[PDB]
Amino acid sequence: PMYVYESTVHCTNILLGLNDQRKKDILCDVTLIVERKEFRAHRAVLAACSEYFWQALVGQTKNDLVVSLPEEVTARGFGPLLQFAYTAKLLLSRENIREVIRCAEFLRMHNLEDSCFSFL
Amino acid sequence: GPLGSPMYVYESTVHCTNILLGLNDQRKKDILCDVTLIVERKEFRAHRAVLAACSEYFWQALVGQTKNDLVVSLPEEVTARGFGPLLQFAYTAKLLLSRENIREVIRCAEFLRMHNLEDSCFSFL
Repeated sequence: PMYVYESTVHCTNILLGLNDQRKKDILCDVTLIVERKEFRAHRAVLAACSEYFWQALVGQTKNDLVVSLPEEVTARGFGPLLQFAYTAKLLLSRENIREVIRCAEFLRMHNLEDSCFSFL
Repeated sequence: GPLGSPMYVYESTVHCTNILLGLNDQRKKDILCDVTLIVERKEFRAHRAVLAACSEYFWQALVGQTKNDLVVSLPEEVTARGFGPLLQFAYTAKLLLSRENIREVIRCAEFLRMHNLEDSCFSFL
């Protein structure tokens, strides 16, 4: 007979830990340059999220990997999307909602249109 | 200092699960992994960040490690029979055990100080 445990909190706790690492720049492995701003990340997390980042990061080897995103990607739209990849949460205002949606479109994140948003 | 009320919300209740599923897929394919674990002469590919996030032992072992190629030999306390199901728990949130391996696995979990097991019905003795 088998003993089974399925942790309901585990997946979310790991990502929380990954995000804490990102924020403190611990154990990251890529720097993304987006509109001249540097963003540290775990390539594996980004690739898990988007087929865009998979294609962009799978080949890579260079000791200190640095990847510049093209000009369609702005810092204002990207920051919240990087945060989302880790937290599963977006919380935007009128200043950035347009840019975030447009960025998500460029990065081919399928289900992030106007209609996915609710109000607090 | 945002402009406007940050009131437009989206929260995905599947996202995290989907990320760990992607990570586990990477592990099984050995694509986008970044560390080899040697446990009782057997190799396991993994992601150091993920290990450090699941385990206090791995956090302390790995936090300063910025090398690209990284191989980590675990001590004799860690056996393959004991570690197998824990690495699998780390990447799936699921732990399946039987009478045959429960002790060896629980003991290994204590050594590695694995997280997110306190809500399970396993005693740690």
